[PDB]
Amino acid sequence: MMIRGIRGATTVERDTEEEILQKTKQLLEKIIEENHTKPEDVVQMLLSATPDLHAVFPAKAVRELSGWQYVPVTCMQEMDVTGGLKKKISVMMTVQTDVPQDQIRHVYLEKAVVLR
Amino acid sequence: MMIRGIRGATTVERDTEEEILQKTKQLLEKIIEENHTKPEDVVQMLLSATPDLHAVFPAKAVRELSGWQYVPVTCMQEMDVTGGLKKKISVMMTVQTDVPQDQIRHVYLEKAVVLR
Amino acid sequence: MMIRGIRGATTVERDTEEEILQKTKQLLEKIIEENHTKPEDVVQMLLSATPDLHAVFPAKAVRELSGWQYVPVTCMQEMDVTGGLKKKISVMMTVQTDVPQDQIRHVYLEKAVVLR
Repeated sequence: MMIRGIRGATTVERDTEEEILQKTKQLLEKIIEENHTKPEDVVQMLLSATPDLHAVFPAKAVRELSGWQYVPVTCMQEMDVTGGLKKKISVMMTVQTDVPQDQIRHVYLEKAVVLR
Repeated sequence: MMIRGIRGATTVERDTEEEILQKTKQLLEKIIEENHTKPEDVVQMLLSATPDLHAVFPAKAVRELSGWQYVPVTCMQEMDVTGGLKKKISVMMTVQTDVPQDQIRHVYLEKAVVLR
Repeated sequence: MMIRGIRGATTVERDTEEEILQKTKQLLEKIIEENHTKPEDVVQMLLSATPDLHAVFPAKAVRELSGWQYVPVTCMQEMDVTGGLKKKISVMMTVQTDVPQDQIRHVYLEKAVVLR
């Protein structure tokens, strides 16, 4: 019985609830489809954003997913490193899976493509 | 063998070591009793606070619990979203348990009741 | 099948990429050797720094380790408590192991020695 973390990241152009929820939602849908993740297999989820996003808690996008209301999620503030990717939201999803570490499909979207 | 995250949250009226330790302690006692959590089953713990609390590390309350000295705990700063719940402390306890996701008893106290 | 978190912490004298990468690297090498940690057993890793470090993402040190490219890592900002240890970087490594909680070797280096 193994537990694995699945990373993910994306960026928004403007700090607005609308775009934040849309792209956070898109990121999670990509992770879920790429890894075939069932909500019950998920231990917890950690969402984070750089200190320039204040419009809404990215976790709000999880409400539009099907069957994820029982997945515990908390939202943290990412480290502010001078010169780093701005307006970025990250995902650290902990899931149960027998799929090898080297095979986990981590998702990097938008301007966060320069990290993957 | 499954691992589950248990969420929790509370708020303090004033930024003081005394009230922070008291309510953080009360929150953890509620989580522990509601979920029947033994310290040895706990993988790790993540404590967080909004950027308006600076009086003390909430982790200091763990010292008054019985048999929890070996549980790894780190304290993070929560995301600052305009209009969110102020003076809030959160808990993301990762524990070992066969109890189904839909049955985990997440604890929301004080002004954090508006989230549960 | 049990999952355990291994804590760690250190401090840097100056906010520079060079010293940050060196000491973060030294910290992880100490944790890995003290606990005999294989990269494949690691679920995920959480790196954090106090709000006074901006020179680089501590995760950059992981690139010099052997066989750790598939270990998911995210970097968070630690809670700013007045009077706390400044210029500190922490580690919350989640690993698979049958070694008892009371036996896990948590690593505290540099000025972070006052915490262990």
